[PDB]
Amino acid sequence: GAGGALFVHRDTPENNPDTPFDFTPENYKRIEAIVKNYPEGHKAAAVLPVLDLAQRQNGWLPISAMNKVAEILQVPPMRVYEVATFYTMYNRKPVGKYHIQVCTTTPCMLRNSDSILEAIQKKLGIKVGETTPDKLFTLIEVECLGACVNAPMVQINDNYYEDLTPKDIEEIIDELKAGKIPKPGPRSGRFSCEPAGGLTSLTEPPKGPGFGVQAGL
Amino acid sequence: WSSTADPLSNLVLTFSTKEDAVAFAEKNGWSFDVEERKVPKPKSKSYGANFSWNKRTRVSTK
Amino acid sequence: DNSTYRNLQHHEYSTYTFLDLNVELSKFRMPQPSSGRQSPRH
Amino acid sequence: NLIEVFVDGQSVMVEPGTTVLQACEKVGMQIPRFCYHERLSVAGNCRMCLVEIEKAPKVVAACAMPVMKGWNILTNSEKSKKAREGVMEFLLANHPLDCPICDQGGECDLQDQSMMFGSDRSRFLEGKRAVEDKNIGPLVKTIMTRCIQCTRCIRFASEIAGVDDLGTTGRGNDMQVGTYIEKMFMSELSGNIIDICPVGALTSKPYAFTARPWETRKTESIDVMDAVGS
Amino acid sequence: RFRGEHALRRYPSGEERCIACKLCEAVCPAQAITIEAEPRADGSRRTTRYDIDMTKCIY
Amino acid sequence: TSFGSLKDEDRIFTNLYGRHDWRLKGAQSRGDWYKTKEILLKGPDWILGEVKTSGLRGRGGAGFPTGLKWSFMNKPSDGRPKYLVVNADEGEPGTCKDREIIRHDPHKLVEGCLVGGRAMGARAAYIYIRGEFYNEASNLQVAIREAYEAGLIGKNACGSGYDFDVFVVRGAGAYICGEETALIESIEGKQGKPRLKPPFPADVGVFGCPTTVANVETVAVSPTICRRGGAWFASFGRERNSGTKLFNISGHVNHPCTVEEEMSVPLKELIEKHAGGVIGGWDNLLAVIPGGSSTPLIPKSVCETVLMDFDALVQAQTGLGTAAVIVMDRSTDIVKAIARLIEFYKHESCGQCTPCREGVDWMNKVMARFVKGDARPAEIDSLWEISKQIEGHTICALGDGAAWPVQGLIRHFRPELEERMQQFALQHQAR
Ligand SMILES: Cc1cc2nc3c(=O)[nH]c(=O)nc-3n(C[C@H](O)[C@H](O)[C@H](O)COP(=O)(O)O)c2cc1C
Ligand code: SF4
Ligand code: SF4
Ligand code: SF4
Ligand code: SF4
Ligand code: FES
Ligand code: FES
Ligand SMILES: [Mg+2]
Repeated sequence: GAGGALFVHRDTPENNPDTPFDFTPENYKRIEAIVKNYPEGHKAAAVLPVLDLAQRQNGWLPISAMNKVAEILQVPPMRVYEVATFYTMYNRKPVGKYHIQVCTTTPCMLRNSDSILEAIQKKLGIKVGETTPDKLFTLIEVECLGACVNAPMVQINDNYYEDLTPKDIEEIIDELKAGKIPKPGPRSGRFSCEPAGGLTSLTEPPKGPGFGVQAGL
Repeated sequence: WSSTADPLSNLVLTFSTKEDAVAFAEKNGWSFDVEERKVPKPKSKSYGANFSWNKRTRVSTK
Repeated sequence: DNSTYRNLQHHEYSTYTFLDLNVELSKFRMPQPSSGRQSPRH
Repeated sequence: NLIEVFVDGQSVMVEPGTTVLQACEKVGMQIPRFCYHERLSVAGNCRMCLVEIEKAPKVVAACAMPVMKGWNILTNSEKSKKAREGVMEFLLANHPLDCPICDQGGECDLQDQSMMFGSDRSRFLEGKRAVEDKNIGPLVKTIMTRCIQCTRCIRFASEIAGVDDLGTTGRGNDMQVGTYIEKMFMSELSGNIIDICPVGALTSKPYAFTARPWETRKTESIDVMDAVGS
Repeated sequence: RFRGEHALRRYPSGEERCIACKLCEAVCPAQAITIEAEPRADGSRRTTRYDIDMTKCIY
Repeated sequence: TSFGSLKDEDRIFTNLYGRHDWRLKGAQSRGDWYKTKEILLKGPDWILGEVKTSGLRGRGGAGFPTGLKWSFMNKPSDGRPKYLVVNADEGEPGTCKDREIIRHDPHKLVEGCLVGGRAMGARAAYIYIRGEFYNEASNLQVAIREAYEAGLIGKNACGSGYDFDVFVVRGAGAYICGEETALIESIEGKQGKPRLKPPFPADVGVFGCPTTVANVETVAVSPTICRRGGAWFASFGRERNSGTKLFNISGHVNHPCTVEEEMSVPLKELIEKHAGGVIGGWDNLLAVIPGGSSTPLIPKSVCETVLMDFDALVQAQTGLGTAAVIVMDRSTDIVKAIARLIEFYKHESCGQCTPCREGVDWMNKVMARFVKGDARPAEIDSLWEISKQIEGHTICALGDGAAWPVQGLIRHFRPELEERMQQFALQHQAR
């Protein structure tokens, strides 16, 4: 499966070193809070959190944003470029307002993840790597998202919508485009990873402090 | 084409030892210049030095 | 009562919740160790 | 004090911290390598230098594994030969068929080590990988389909020349070496990346297509462009 | 299979096939081939001199 | 002897399923944060001995003695800081247990971090949590704030005189950064490519200081082992396979879920009891992957009588791994499922070293041709050989784990591959 995204930069009017980007004062406070989580003389350890903060502020990572992060942390811009191109959660290209990521790995594929993907494609009228004309939705496929037992599932801006059906995902998309924020979590009546039929364990109240404490401890 | 008038332009001889080479040159009468063999000096290599806590050997990339 | 989902506080988080919590935690930390130099390139 | 190690059963005293590659060098055996350069740091990613220790179930990276007391290093063992054949098979599986149009030609480490340590046949029945060529100035010509991602140029750039404008972007089989931007790697020590690149990815642009290594005659002289006397 | 007078071929588009790789010069038993090359105007690897001494060639 | 039927009074991970309060008040309502000061005053050697007697093994893939690893880090200080890195990059397909532990038992995780830091003499604990788990990371940060305010962690932790910090580091998307040395590299703000061994992380870790990387489940079960015994933990399970385990049953099953059971519960009983069995019944079972993508698959014949245990699964040419049980019923494309797993490994390969990089791409192409029959029966053995060439010749274990599913498919379902190739040959020759 071809990724479709290049790892080289061509200067454009919308993406060039002269594109204006600079952190807000609040984000500078957050940067100075992040920086002192690491030993002095190892400021380069903050590249990932600072780059993620820049992406959260700007919506994506322009080359000017990468250069700004490199300047703030006094690390080589090539090192920042390496990190940005290595990690897939960093958007080096503009995305939509809502970034749907459909998990397509085997545990989610055994359940009807293809139905979820097809329903999203028909509902939005876009392909699997395109963006809606109104710059509102972007759709991609991703690998395991850590919610395998709640398959199939999608992630839309760090929210997990699990136990999906085509009807449920269409309702979620409608709620998103209307303006409301759907409640993340399973859509099948479960609350979490518990079995659907009923609790096969942890049915009785938990034991209190000091239940089976060792004699000496 | 490239011409020549020197019979010994392509002549290269192989010897196992400097003493053997010098003996051959002396008995055949040619003048000779001897260059001592250069061997690389032993070098201390360590993979763990790439991640030094306080030294400058720490690498910024892999 | 063992029939209600008590992990409902996460339907309020925003973009900067994690980093704001990190800023709040800055007070409770302890001084970081130093390598003796400002950067590996120094 | 020196510790005693064995290479093919032959004893040799080496200082602690000496690598398997250097112990074999001391006994006179040159282990195949691609990413190891003695003037640069140890990377250990091409995996061409794997050797077998006599009792170890797993082959070790000779360029990065320090020797322990009483190790027997089986340089020409069946496991070592198979490891070299596998690594060379992967490299030549993705390499392009550019030998006649390649300036590296008859002085290529991939060719020589393929002829000495690899197989004589190909099992790759798929399509190859083609990589866009970068531009880093008027001196070095980059044809990056021939790169084997050994990261010699990166380590040399940073460590030796103090210039950190080379690196790897992306990951997986699509990993690329370059600047990620239109930047020229201009420095007083640039052609040494032409020398250290084991393949024809980095080649001299003024010397392009002019000659082949077997034709040329080598004259050992010194340099007069400066007072160092190289 | 007959080996007679030599010839340099072209692609059906008219481009010369030779790429100045000097394999023929390397393998020639009698050293009858002299090849000199340089990048062309369009950047191709092409020969500027390609000589065969037919009095030195052993066919 | 029989194993399983674990009791709720013995299940370590209470508040699983999130039916109770996950705050400090709720955690203290259960046994968490109880006599932690007394454990710390008992000190490092006592904690290490208790862990060694309990015989706990690594819960995040390769199962090594955690007592042995922590003793490795118990060397005297040499003027450098000491770090415990808790791995929470739950990237292995099929695995959700770490997510559940972080989201519902964050105070258990934090207490385990404090106990492990005391055991190893560590000043700080970095919890490296994957970037997708944003809400889980936020819950973890809230729990850390509550612990700091209550004075449980920080300076003079639990009123014991031990100074201990707990930082949370959110990674980006990298199944490779799930690895321990890649974890260390990514914490240092680098690409996240695994290092070579030696130097071992217990000798040169993050920032070049001694560090110990431990799984979330391991560190979370550490304080319960300390408060309780470890003769008890050894009693639960087999002789060299002790304690409880979190199993994530998913796939073609009626009630996919995450549950806690003993360390030697038979696979068939676990599936029939905690998951409702296969959708078409047990006779409709085709294959089971018992440890996520890395471990090979086993057919119904092996799954009929097999114990969900390290050694029991190793003897079946498999592994326990992360105890992620993926079930595939008879009405599935096993070749396509394995091809999808190989494509996953192709996307998540870090690309540092030649065998894994080139060979995993090559195996992805070969499998993609296999699923449609566009191959020859002589290519099955070629695929086996290239998979054997990847395994053991890589820097890290991702290359080894990318060859085992291929080997399992070739070993158990070669007739399917040959039949598909023959069918394709007949279909194309009819043109
Ligand atoms: C969540 C998680 C993800 C892991 N992912 C990988 C991986 O992608 N590749 C790998 O070789 N090892 C992986 N490992 C194993 C680690 O290299 C290492 O063995 C483990 O983190 C140590 O924890 P333990 O002592 O509890 O077993 C993973 C471990 C955990 C906990
Ligand atoms: S780099 Fe070597 S193997 Fe590759 S095309 Fe050039 S001469 Fe051939
Ligand atoms: S360009 Fe050459 S020196 Fe640089 S990584 Fe590629 S093969 Fe190695
Ligand atoms: S140099 Fe000789 S062998 Fe090479 S392409 Fe030209 S004619 Fe053919
Ligand atoms: S085996 Fe693969 S993931 Fe591991 S270091 Fe090598 S290239 Fe990276
Ligand atoms: S396979 Fe989809 S969440 Fe894991
Ligand atoms: S020379 Fe050792 S792995 Fe490359
Ligand atoms: Mg070169």
